[PDB]
Amino acid sequence: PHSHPALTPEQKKELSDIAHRIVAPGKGILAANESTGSIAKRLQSIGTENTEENRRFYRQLLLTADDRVNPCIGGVILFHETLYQKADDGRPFPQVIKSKGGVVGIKVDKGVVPLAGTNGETTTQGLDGLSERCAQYKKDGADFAKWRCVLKIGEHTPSALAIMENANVLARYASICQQNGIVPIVEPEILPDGDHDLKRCQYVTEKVLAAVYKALSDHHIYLEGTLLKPNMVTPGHACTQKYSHEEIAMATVTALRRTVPPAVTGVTFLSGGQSEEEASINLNAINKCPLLKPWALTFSYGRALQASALKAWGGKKENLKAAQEEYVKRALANSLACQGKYTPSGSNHAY
Amino acid sequence: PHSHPALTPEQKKELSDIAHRIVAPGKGILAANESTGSIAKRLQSIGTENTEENRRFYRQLLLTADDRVNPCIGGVILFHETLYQKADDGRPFPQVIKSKGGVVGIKVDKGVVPLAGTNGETTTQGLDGLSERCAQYKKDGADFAKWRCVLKIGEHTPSALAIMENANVLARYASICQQNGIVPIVEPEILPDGDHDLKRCQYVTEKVLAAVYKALSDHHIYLEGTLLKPNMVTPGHACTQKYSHEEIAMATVTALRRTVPPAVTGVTFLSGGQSEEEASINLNAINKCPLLKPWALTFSYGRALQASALKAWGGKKENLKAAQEEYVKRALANSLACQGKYTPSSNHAY
Amino acid sequence: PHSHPALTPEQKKELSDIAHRIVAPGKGILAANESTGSIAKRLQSIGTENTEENRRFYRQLLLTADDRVNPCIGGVILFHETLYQKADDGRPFPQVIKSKGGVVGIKVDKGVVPLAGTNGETTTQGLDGLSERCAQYKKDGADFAKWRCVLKIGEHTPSALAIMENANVLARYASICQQNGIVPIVEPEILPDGDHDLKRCQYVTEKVLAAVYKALSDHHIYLEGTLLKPNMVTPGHACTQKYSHEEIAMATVTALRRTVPPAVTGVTFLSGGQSEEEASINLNAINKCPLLKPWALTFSYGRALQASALKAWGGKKENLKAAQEEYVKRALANSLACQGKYTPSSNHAY
Amino acid sequence: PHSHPALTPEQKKELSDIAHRIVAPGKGILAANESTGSIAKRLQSIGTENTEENRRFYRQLLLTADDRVNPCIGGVILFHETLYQKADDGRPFPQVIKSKGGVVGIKVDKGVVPLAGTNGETTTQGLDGLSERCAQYKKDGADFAKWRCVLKIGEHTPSALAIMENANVLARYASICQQNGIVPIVEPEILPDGDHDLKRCQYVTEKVLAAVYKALSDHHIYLEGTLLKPNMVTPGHACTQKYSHEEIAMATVTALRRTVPPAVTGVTFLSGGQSEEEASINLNAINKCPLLKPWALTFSYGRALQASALKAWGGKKENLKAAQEEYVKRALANSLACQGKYTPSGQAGAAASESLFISN
Repeated sequence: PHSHPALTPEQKKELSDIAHRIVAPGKGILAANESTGSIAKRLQSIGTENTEENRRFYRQLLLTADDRVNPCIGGVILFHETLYQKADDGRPFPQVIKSKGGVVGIKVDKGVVPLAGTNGETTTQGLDGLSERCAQYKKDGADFAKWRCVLKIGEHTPSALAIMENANVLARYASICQQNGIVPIVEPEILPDGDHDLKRCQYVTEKVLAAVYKALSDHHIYLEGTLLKPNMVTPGHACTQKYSHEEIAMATVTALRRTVPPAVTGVTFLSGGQSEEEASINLNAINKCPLLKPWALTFSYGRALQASALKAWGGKKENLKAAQEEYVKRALANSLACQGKYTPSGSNHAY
Repeated sequence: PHSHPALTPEQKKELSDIAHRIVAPGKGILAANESTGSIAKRLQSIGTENTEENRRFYRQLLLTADDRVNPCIGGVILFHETLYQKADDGRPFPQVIKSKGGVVGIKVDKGVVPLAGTNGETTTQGLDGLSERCAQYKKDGADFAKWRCVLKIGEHTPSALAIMENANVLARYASICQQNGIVPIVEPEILPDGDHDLKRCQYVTEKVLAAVYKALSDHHIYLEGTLLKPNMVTPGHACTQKYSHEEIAMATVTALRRTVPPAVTGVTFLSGGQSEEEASINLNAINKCPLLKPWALTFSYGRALQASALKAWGGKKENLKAAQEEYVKRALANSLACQGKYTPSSNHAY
Repeated sequence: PHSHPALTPEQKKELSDIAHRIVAPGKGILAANESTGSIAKRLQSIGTENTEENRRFYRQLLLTADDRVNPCIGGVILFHETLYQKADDGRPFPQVIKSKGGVVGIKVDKGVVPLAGTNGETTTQGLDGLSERCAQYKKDGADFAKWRCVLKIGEHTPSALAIMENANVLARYASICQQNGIVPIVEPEILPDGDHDLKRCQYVTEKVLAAVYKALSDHHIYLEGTLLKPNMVTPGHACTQKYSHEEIAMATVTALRRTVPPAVTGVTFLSGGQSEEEASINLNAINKCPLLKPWALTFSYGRALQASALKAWGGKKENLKAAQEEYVKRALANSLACQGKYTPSSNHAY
Repeated sequence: PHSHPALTPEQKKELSDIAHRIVAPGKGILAANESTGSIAKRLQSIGTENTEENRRFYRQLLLTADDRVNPCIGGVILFHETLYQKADDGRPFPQVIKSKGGVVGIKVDKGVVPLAGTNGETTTQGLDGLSERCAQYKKDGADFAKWRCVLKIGEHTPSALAIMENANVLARYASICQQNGIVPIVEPEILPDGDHDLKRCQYVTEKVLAAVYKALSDHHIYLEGTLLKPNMVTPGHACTQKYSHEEIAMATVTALRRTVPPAVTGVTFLSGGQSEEEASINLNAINKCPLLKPWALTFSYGRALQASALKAWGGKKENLKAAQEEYVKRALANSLACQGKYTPSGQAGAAASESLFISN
């Protein structure tokens, strides 16, 4: 019942200011933190060798897009490797990102691990030496981080243990980050896999987020200095019943309104497999939803921002312009979407 | 991880509509649910015998004030006895309240009890047969209820047990209420007793509300069909350090923003021993706080709406008009306060 | 992190002494606490009008059984009504029970209530005014009490809410009891209904008991002054796989060993629908189980001690001695069973 | 509410068999898993240079004591470095340990880290890549592991958060260990630091253990395949009120009886700064405590088994036999203590009476 301030007023101000700049009106996040193993399949989808130079060239392609993306990109999440690479002109990538008005982010978790005694459920590791890593990343230009936990809707999942454990590890990660001037993006992703319907996803999301915020509270997390990266509430991939973007928006916004304290600076949705256009339309519908929303509702897209660019590039240098144009187009669409101003041209009691 | 809908879309609508009517813009709650015991000292101070007729008369005095209070009062909380009494014109009090555009509320808890193994901490009882009681109160005109839990800031309080237990019982009470079409006002009051400062009260308030909402989630409570009746965040009653109404407002709004989901329809502050003017001024500063507030921030005052009316009445029938006049003045003042339109005459530090 | 003794050394000794007397070697509990409604079916099966007189006579029949039951019965659980009734010779039933060497117990819960948002799950009510009731019961002869929570094994049950809520209410009941010199029998019954197998029951029993004891710890419960009344670990009633009594014993003892602290004075198993002979044979196997058991493993049988007696009686006073003989036989059988001396004539797999 | 067996019957048998061998009647654990930074002051006190060779030598001194310790030592906890060192004869230490009938253990936690927002409280790290580390350690001779969590008694500690977080990480560590055939020793140490009395320590120990076992249940831990390494229940090191060995034993056994499920195979007490003689005497009293104890109550001493040895060695190779003799003496005494058959005479020596307490 006694307070022992985890953060000073100055530390809180820095964390809060960073969080707000990332999700400022019209801005979202480019999630380009795919690891070597993760970026492997993506590079082969266009028949390109998975070398460090090709990964540098590709990341450079996205980060050096023209000034049209500047007002669209509030932040860029990078993988460790990319944080220390440089553009052709010799500029460190984080410098490139900042010069264009973006805040630099760094993925810091070390992947999921199986939870014994569960039906294929996992938790996420990466807390060991995390404080030292955050201190170093901060010094090297990063101001926010990302940690991904994965939950799955199934027969007996997410289980009580999976929910409690993932919620608890996120809080620890958030706690260590804030001690080092790093704004933590809390990502409790509920996979869309399965034949469950919209209300099932909404129910689970509601229970997951309630657990997440109780954990953050127990660990004394400064919410104004954090961001939330949740899945949108949608039916399962194999769901037979069809839903409109308006229903997906209502279910998503309702789930958030029932669990996310208004103190949380912003919600940056993951695209989780949605097509580029689908992810944009949904985000737009979410922002159009006729319910009060006390936090910024924007994007933190990986696939939803890179699909076309990757394809347009094909691993050929001559395609650089064509590839960047594709990325710029998605950046613009989503910039409008997080403001509910997107257009193809450019009963809540039932929830 | 499986849903078994506690409420149908129809029941949700009913609860949500009720909650919104109670806290509609510029409206607040008159808490006149004092038991014979708590009202005892009130009437005693004014040398008035605590009879059933005197209590009926006094309640009548408040409930029948002129229409000027209509836009100020969204709801009135009554004690069992009063829910079944009638005004001089034969009109039962619930009807009197409704005809004035107010929703009828009923106190349902059965008081605090001691938690063994704690330093004077308590939990609250009253769950036994609560479902049948709610169904009957609903039939008799009540659309919302009140249940009060009490927590205290001390050397070792509130303890983990007290927070968890009080949070859990509030959830049980809320669950049973919603099953009977009654909007539950969740009241986790943290007493102002003690010499702790503003930051301490904010800390404890944040921890208690986080516990309350996690409990309500575990029990499948429909937040849109509930109201929150918390203490404002203020320094202890005996704190040597002094603060401004703006600091109290900032502390209060910050604590709420960090713990109360936007889905909660409204927050109805208890006065907790504050003077009538102080309660209105703080409520005003709260609504003027330069932070986003996704819920109505109004009042559910007992003492802060009756202090002057009770003294003006003095137990004399010929002082009826004068007594009501004082109540109206406080109703008007607070109606303006919950909108930030009342005039008596660096948030990172929180 | 700071202690505020819920009990004094004297209060502890009293509770521990009572708890130990009830489960002394060779002794068990006769659960005769059926309410008018729960005993209705039983009386109907024998075409006997459910009147206070017939109930009084039936209870008298059991309580006045000959001295052979004395070393078999350490305690007797009564329903409120019976605690205040007298034998034909005028002796109050509590006095009759005590004159035969038994401790008097009383049921104090007020039945189960539905938990909104769950698949037919429940919690139990009865805390309101419990302290006052316990003090009164203590004064009137009772030294221990019983409170029944009910959980069910199903596709989604018991849920996290049900397990948590039932464990918490059991802890509240336990605390209140100990504050009044009453030994609480904690009964978290997991129904045998369903087609689940033995390992499913064991898993669920382990999870429920782990929850029960964490709750008792959180509420500062003096374990040495309590008793546990759990279900034995068995397959569901509709399960098609067959098991031996040795397997039921191994699963039951393994589950208890993994969750019940050694400090718990005793485990008094409910018969939960098992026949008289089955309940005795299982209790026997449980006591002969190779594993080390730090607590007494006896009975707290209702149906398993009355089946044959109720039938031999048929509501006919002429069958008094025939009926009592049946009860006496089961009392003797179970006394031997709780010692592993009854005869009707790879633990890593758990 | 549905089961998904974390372990097969075979895995359970292997884990249970290991746990029982470590705490078999009369047997205890030698805790020699001090890190270079930890064993630094130890070697410093005896003017011994903290080199890898000196550490290797000192560990060999303990591990190669004569056969009299065989019946006394059920297990030996080692530090990563030592697990891969060899004795003068070329034999890997794990083999030396096994040849003497002991089980090899390995310390796997990566130390304590501060819990933000608390009054100097910590949690412990070391879960990253623990699964792979355990599989490797297993292949290299280790059959059990140790992970240390540290809690402190104070005005506001241990806090609800510290208790919950530490109990949770211990459970994660135990879950990963059991998945790799490694028996985890759960160590939730409540420091003796402070002026609190006996009942205060008992109260805190009871709350901490209840939290630890609830977490272990939540994480589906096989208790029979685990060991508990707790602090004995004693007054604070600065407490004015004095207590007898019988009272300490009573408080300790009572705390354990109210929280530790009978399924737990054994409790291996940490000496926590107690002198060698004090640790042995208390363990003896604990085993003679009248109350029923469904689990083996033995030792897992670090300081309490090495105090006299270190002093007798002094870094001098010529004092090998002298040093080992002191170790053997403490091992024999504790072997009897964990059987409630220890009765000091007066020859222990001033080194076995010195307070091995170290503030934090």
